Amino acid sequence: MENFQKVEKIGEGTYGVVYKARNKLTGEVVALKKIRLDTEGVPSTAIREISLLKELNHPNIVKLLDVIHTENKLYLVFEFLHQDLKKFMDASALTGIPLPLIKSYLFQLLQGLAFCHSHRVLHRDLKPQNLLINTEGAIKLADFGLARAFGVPVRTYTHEVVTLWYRAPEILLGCKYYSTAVDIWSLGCIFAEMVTRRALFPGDSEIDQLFRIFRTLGTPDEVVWPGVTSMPDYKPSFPKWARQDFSKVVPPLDEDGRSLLSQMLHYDPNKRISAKAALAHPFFQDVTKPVPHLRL
Ligand SMILES: Cc1c(-c2ccnc(/N=C3\C=CC(N4CCNCC4)=CC3)n2)sc(=O)n1C
Repeated sequence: MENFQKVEKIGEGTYGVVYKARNKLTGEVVALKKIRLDTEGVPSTAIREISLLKELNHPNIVKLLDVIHTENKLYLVFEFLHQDLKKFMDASALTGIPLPLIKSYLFQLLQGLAFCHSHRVLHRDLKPQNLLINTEGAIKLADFGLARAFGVPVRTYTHEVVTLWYRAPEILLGCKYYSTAVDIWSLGCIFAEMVTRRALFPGDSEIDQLFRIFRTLGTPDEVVWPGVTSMPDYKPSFPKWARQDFSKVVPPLDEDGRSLLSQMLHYDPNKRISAKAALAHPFFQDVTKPVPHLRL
């Protein structure tokens, strides 16, 4: 809109392009998301779906400040946070993020997710790029509720590929009515990634993604994942790999963290820990809120 001066492109929200922008009236600087319209103006369904998001406010959810549906168009105006977790991970790769700060971030996000999930909202696409951090030690969920309202192309507008690395295996095997558990999976993968400084399952197509998972956790079967063999894209011809021990997967994480993670990465989404229950895990008995060394 004319109310906003674009200061810089900071991202893509797979549907939309996101800009740092300055409110010409209120001086506030904001993240401005302009949603790519199916051109099929804006489905009215989608509008009332985004409306609900304006009320889903939490210290660990990036605050949706306004939705602007005017003339053709749909813009989302969020509070601006000064970087994503991906850049901090990148910046931290040589020394590794301190464990107490890993823990604070995991904790905080579990609080975000516990809140969302308690309102039957799923993120569905958690990744380091959709997690935003500030200088005070907050970490916040972003870029969600978008994906319910419209369906997103994989090549998107910007021609960059969609990241699969954080996809739960039920989604990959073709389930439609998957659950809050998908986000716990994605968060486990990020958790591992913060701890190791390497992505856990950096697949580059759906089957590579799924076989990377199989390789580390074992090919799923009916013993560990009752029902798995009736899922839409499950093939009896999947290679049958044996499970790694987690001690190989995320050294040198301590037994509590490792145990937490293995429950976040349970194949069966029903045996996968919830966000609420994860908060009560012994790993957070010594949880603190440290200050990050940022590079703004
Ligand atoms: C980036 C973003 C949103 C957003 C919301 C609030 N703050 C921010 N802040 C930044 C997000 C990204 C960013 N980058 C800095 C350099 N390139 C990597 C990403 C700098 C700032 N983004 S909302 C959404 O859908 N997306 C994709």
